[PDB]
Amino acid sequence: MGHHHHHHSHMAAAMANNLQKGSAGPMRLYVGSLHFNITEDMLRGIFEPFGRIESIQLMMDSETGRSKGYGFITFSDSECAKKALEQLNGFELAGRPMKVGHVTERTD
Repeated sequence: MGHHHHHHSHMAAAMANNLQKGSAGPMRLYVGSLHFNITEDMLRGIFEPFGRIESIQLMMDSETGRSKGYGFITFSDSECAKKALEQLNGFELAGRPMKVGHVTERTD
């Protein structure tokens, strides 16, 4: 009935509470550069120098058993994940730029 759902407000609406009741802990990154040959271990080996990865979820064509090109990597430390994003976004690994975004920007 009630319970307002609205995130079309670009920022500010999320961080509104002066004490911040939740969030700020773990963080999940969106990495897109996996041209059918970049594995979980390769990504992790590049990202762990920053901190540590809890789980790596890659998007792959279960239809034929191949990598679609993008995956979500979950870090325990937000700041570390943000740092990995901030340095690796644009990095050429396999002769191709590394697209790393913080998942949500314009959801609603």
